[PDB]
Amino acid sequence: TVSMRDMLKAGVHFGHQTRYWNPKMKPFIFGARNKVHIINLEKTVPMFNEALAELNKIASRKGKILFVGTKRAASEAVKDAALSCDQFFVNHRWLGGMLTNWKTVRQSIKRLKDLETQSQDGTFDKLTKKEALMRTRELEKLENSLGGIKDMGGLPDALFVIDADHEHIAIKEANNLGIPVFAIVDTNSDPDGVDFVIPGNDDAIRAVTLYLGAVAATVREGRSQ
Amino acid sequence: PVIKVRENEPFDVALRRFKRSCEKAGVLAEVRRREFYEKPTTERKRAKASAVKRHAKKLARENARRTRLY
Amino acid sequence: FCRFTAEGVQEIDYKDIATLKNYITESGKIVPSRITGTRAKYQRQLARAIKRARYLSLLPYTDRHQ
Amino acid sequence: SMQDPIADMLTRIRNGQAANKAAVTMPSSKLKVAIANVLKEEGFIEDFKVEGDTKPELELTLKYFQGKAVVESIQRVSRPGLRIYKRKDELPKVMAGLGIAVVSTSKGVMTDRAARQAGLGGEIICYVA
Amino acid sequence: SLSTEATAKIVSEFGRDANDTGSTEVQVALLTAQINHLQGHFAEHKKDHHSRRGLLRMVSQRRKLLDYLKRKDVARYTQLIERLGLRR
Amino acid sequence: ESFAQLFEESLKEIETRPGSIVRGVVVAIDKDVVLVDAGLKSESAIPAEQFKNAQGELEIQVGDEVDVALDAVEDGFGETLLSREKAKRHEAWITLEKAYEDAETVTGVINGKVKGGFTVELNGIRAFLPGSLVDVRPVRDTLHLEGKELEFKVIKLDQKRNNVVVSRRAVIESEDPWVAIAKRYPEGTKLTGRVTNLTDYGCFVEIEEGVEGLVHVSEMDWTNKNIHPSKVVNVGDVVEVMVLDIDEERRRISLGLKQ
Amino acid sequence: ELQEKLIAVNRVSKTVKGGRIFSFTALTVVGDGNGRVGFGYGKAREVPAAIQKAMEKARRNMINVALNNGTLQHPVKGVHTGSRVFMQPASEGTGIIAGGAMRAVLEVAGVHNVLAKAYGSTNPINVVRATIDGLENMNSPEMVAAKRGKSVEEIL
RNA sequence: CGGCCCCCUGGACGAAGACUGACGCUCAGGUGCGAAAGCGUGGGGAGCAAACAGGAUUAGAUACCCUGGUAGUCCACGCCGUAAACGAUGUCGACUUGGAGGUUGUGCCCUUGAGGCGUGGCUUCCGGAGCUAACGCGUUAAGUCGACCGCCUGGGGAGUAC
Repeated sequence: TVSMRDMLKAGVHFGHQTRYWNPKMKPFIFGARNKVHIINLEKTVPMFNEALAELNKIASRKGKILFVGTKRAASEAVKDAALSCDQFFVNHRWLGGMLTNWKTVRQSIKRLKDLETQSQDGTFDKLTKKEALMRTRELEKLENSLGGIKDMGGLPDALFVIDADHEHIAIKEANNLGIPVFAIVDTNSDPDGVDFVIPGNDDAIRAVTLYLGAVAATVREGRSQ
Repeated sequence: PVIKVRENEPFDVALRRFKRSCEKAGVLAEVRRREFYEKPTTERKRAKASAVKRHAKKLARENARRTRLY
Repeated sequence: FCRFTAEGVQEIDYKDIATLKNYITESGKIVPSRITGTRAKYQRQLARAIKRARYLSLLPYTDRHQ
Repeated sequence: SMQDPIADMLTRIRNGQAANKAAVTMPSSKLKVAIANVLKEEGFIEDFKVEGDTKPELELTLKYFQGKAVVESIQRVSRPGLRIYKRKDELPKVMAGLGIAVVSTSKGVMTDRAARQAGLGGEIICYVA
Repeated sequence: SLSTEATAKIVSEFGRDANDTGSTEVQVALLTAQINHLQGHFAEHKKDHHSRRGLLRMVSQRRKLLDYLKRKDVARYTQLIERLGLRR
Repeated sequence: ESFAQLFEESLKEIETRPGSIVRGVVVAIDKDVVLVDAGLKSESAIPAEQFKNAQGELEIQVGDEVDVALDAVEDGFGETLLSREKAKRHEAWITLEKAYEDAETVTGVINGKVKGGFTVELNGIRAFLPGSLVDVRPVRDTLHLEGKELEFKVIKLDQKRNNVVVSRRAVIESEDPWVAIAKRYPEGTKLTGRVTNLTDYGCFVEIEEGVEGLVHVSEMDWTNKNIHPSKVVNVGDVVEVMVLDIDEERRRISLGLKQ
Repeated sequence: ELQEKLIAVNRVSKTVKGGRIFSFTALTVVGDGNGRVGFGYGKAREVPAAIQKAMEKARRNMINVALNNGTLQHPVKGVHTGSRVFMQPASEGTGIIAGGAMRAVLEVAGVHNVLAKAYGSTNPINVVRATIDGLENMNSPEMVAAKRGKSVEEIL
């Protein structure tokens, strides 16, 4: 679906510097221009397409997708992507054992929900100023952490990831439980934990956005189906 | 560290210059080193140990730096 | 940033006193290869040259001596 | 010094399997070639290809099923230090028949089962599983 | 070490082709000459142990070569040992 | 296919290493960080201070194109050296243009000599030149109306280390660093030098054709010890510095900044 | 349907400012009497709790083992840390000839007939692990055929 | 093994070619080299310094500290044959992901510049798979193998007695 030219324009073909590479990414690498590794778009594209297809399929059976990206450059974008296809996301720091330790995190989620309710639906007001402030702070904290996953209910049936090396904890968790992983994997990253590897530039913003958008579209399509 | 006071130069300035020169020479340090006999082994050990320390400072710390403190 | 690599000299000359004088201290000492940035191979040669000069009283062993 | 070429070859093969190498090249020898052929027949490698005139290079092409390697184990048995010769009744069964034992007999190098069928034993080269 | 000219001369004499140089016999001759040369040195310098190691090694090599020659071709070996005056 | 191989050598052909090809489009602005994309592996974290012109406020919105620089790749994550140096090459080209007709004409206005040559400033940048260059004769711009308008006629340039002394008024008129290290020597010759890296004891301003200066921590200001040089000056900025000391032997020119 | 055997329970200590804090480790193993086996190692201040924890652990992260009838498919070695273990398939009637922790794992796995020696260390936790490894690695005839690009009759 | 110079001299590495044609690897006994101290004979003796002497310190101080100070350290020729003689890791060969250096060659390239792209030798650090009781080792293995040798079999008694 996503063309090669577009990818090139975005800056998918660019990778990291040669000294920071992983030799498990040697198949997906093409060459090294100006001492910086170039990802092979001929090998990338089909894989990407396959991944997209898989995602679509998942969506079709009413699968829950989780969008992970805690880089802070593409935190805004990932959330947007998630919301477009009304799916869940973790745009700020992944809580260690979010999925493996769901049952504890489910309590946190509940608490957050309660807080939200108190804030909005109650309309009681009349609260001690320090206490109120504290409550507000707590709410903020919760929202930041678990805003995207509050309506997830259980565990997701697939896990889309913007960087494998950065979100290794998440990936690891997904492997322990057996959730399918769809990781964007730059040359420095490790592809071994990832099920459906996508060789591409995690760092560049435009590229990331592109990666998101197609995925979102596919999810939407699946839903429609 | 031979020095000559320039025409219309302050005393203090001259002194400072002299001190600087001395520092550059590493004369005091040298003297300190030759106060007592260092066994060859000891000398070796210090040199290697120092080198190791330097290496540690350079690389490990750099690695640490990549990650933010707060 | 070595001089001798750029010049492309085959061997450093003890007679070439001026050149040597750039690599010797105000106190007479030979200057480290960290500071000058001389290449290792050349540095040794330079040192040797300096030593030779000192033997021939072309360069001084030290500032104080007389 | 190089003392056991077959052993070396085996080792190379093992390393290839470990490291997920597609093909493994080495200096060719007749015995080695025979061994390779046997392996191919028994289905532990994809294909072997000798190439060269003066100093020819045997190139095996290793096999991988469902990610992992095919040659699970591969040991020399006879070795220059200590030779092993078996009579047709004393011929082994590698992995209770699931693996193979390359055995050099008077009628050429063959798998243990083949040797048994023939009705002859010999020098036991290697177990492969 | 052995001077170039001397080496060349040695090669020419013992070597069949004179371009050959690597002939066993030639090699032996070369070794032998070197050994002879070093004898003088070592008479003078008895404590030069490091140098003597090299000499020893050379001698060993020569011996090995001789042995090799013997098994291969006896007559040639005999001739060689007549020429050089090697007791064995 | 070989579509991609050919596309790779094509994209090699349509970029170069320095800040030469004005290619990065400014794709997000936020104070205090600009960011472009010149067809590199990542986006630059640009300062705002490489892009405000001569009075302090920004000049370029979204889509605008300046080249940056290169030859340094990956400090962890990111891509460039700053585009402002880019600009230096353009300045060099204009200075070079003189050679063609033996006269580069702009405006040069030089009020005074930090180190023996009036300072001339062209557009945003200000440069320092040797003392003769400011005036054609012995006219001296001290009697001229302050920060006067002429041009610059070049008197002297040092060709390696970048010091250019230029000719105000009089329109009618028309190994290597260390042997002869006596030019900026004599006691206090002021220099204009860009700082490079501040090593918590130092600042490392070093400009004059392959040398190293320190301005370590003791002067820097008029407080001694509590100063921490990163707070007090900058990173990458051309400043007031002069020599105070040269050892041509243990190459330590020890500059100062309290002057 | 699942059978679960607590192999060992061991008291372990942690020294603190006051004195010694004691705790209990429970090593259990569970299986369905067919291929599926899983050991669990649980820890708690009281024994029963620890045991429960171990059981819970066991029940998740199980592992499948190809069993030719009541016995193994071929002799198999398994190692882990000190404990190196040999186990050999055996004729119907012979029973589980194996010692200690090793026996328990076998029993749950639904091997009925084995000849099994534990060389090296016999530290229950390690030895059970070793046994598990051995079981896991053990390939079937069908599997081998699949691997090699042959039929089952070609392999025999 | 360390100032500089000369004379005699051993090894290593690279570059191409040319030649020899398995001549190789390992090695019980055997032979040699083997820090420091130590011994013998003859020289030498500045500094340093076992022993020794005095002064302190101390409950004592046959030590640490101070002031002196002789063997010895230095040279010649002999002997001794041991050291945490350590990488606590036998030698030789083959094979198995990477990164950052150092040093010393060498091929090409507009050396347009201190550079660019390789290719050899030796070497420091980090780390992957794998290995390991763990610590760690990790293409210079403690990984995967082969050849030969050396050595271990609870602590003490004892590397002692005869």
